[PDB]
Amino acid sequence: PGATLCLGHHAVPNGTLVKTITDDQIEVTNATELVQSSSTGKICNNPHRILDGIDCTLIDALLGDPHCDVFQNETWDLFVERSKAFSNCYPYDVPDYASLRSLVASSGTLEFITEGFTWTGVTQNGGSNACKRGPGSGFFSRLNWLTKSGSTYPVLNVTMPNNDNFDKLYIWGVHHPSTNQEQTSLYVQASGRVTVSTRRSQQTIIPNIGSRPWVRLSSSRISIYWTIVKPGDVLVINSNGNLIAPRGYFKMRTGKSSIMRSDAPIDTCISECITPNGSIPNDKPFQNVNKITYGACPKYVKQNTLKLATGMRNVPE
Amino acid sequence: GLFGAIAGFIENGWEGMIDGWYGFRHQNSEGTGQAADLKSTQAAIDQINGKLNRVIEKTNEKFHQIEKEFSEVEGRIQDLEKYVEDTKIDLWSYNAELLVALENQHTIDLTDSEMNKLFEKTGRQLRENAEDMGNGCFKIYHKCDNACIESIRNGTYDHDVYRDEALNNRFQ
Ligand SMILES: *[C@@H]1O[C@H](CO)[C@@H](O[C@@H]2O[C@H](CO)[C@@H](O[C@@H]3O[C@H](CO)[C@@H](O)[C@H](O)[C@@H]3O)[C@H](O)[C@H]2NC(C)=O)[C@H](O)[C@H]1NC(C)=O
Ligand SMILES: *[C@@H]1O[C@H](CO)[C@@H](O[C@@H]2O[C@H](CO)[C@@H](O)[C@H](O)[C@H]2NC(C)=O)[C@H](O)[C@H]1NC(C)=O
Ligand SMILES: *[C@@H]1O[C@H](CO)[C@@H](O)[C@H](O)[C@H]1NC(C)=O
Ligand SMILES: *[C@@H]1O[C@H](CO)[C@@H](O)[C@H](O)[C@H]1NC(C)=O
Repeated sequence: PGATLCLGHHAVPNGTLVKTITDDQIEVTNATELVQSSSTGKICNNPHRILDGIDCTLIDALLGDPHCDVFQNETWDLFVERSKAFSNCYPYDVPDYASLRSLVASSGTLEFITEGFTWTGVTQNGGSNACKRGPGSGFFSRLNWLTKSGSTYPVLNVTMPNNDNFDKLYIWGVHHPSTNQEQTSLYVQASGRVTVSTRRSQQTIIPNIGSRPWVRLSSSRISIYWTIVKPGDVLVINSNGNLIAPRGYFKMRTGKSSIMRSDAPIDTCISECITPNGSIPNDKPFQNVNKITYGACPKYVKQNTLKLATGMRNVPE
Repeated sequence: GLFGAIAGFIENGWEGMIDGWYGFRHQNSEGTGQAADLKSTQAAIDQINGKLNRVIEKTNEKFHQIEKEFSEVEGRIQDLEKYVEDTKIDLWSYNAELLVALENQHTIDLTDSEMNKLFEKTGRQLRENAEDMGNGCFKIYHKCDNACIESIRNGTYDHDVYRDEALNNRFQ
């Protein structure tokens, strides 16, 4: 006599909860997770060139602390500083440490070109038991500690032109002796002075004599400065004492290089996105692993989970 | 949802239907049977895949950035670095929260819409040979063997063939 045709929709025993505009929990048939919340704990060695600092900070590799000599002329996409890193050379500070670290990290290279500086009337290649290199006394490989010859330290006055088509980074310093005896004993003059200049800029540093805390055999210190010299410009260095001279320049690049603090081991896998906790996949648009990231990464968010519905409302019996 | 099919005039879903998202159950002289509708199922799936793929489009690659953790107290510049990153994270967290809420609201409404569209399409095939019982079932007022049911499900059912037979059963 007749028939019935009933329209319906599917359902599942195993529903998932999601949020909407109106409900902060509602059951749907399926959903996918948009927040990456885990890592394997390892930094993947591809596709980015990872350089492990091991015992060395980037600055210590730049200056050339002897236990960091293996980093000479190194390059990286991502330099990794470890929390166990230590200095083992002459004790120093860098006014605006953070900026030098940043600019070097971002350049992505420690390529060093030695230049033929002439230091007339002074003794070169000074060293210290604070900075052992092999068994005997030594110094930062990229710096040249100048002291008196015989019984005089004349006014040094040298020039180095940039005739190349790239920017040159010069790292140099000033020695701050701990006593007046030390000052006169090394530089003759009672008070030193270092003036480094280009056409565009000038820096003049006066050393300060006094005791600082004893660190690796010394109450004295070196302060590190830097100067960038552009194509067609010139470097001039003028000092009557306390100059820690450059041996040359670092080559500057622009690119995608950076630096990260992490204790995660480097391992063999492929991942575009790196965090201090390890590499993470980037198939999801958000992540809750770390606000610090490098590479093609999901965006950091506070939520540890956000579910996108990939099915209808689940309505069982 | 906005259409009142799912969790509305259709009391519940069918855990039984494993071959698709929407479909038909019938009873005739020859017994019972169940079959998924492919077009409705596929239209929902395509729409959901579309939004899924828009949401997961990789669009963020950053290299050298600001520092975000600090070992020393410094004051003003550091306060600003932290505030910049904290501001950014709160805005992205908000974006992510709203995105899923909007998307999920829409996913519920579009799947409800597809249920309702299949129901209205089926009612339009049946013309005056059936009536809406009010619960997502059509009472068909004629002999409808498994060839007849299959013809409704596959879009060929010709209502004229049975109109006389069914008009009679409806008004008697
Ligand atoms: C210490 O070293 C600097 C750098 O070598 C010396 O600067 C030079 O000073 C001379 C003057 O004695 C400048 O000479 C002038 O050169 C221009 C060329 O454009 C010429 O047209 C002028 O007639 C004049 O001769 C020279 O340009 C300048 N060098 C640079 C690179 O700027 C400085 O004199 C030295 N000072 C001492 C006290 O030894
Ligand atoms: C990634 O590493 C950081 C620590 O380096 C972890 O963040 C810490 O998490 C706990 C809370 O669970 C807090 O006590 C710390 O203060 C957090 N640190 C910071 C800087 O926010 C984080 O849990 C790690 N994440 C994963 C997935 O391993
Ligand atoms: C549902 O989502 C999960 C992951 O979120 C996926 O692995 C699974 O294959 C999906 N199942 C269906 C039936 O779509
Ligand atoms: C570093 O690079 C330059 C050439 O760019 C080379 O002359 C120099 O000897 C290199 N030094 C080391 C220690 O490899």
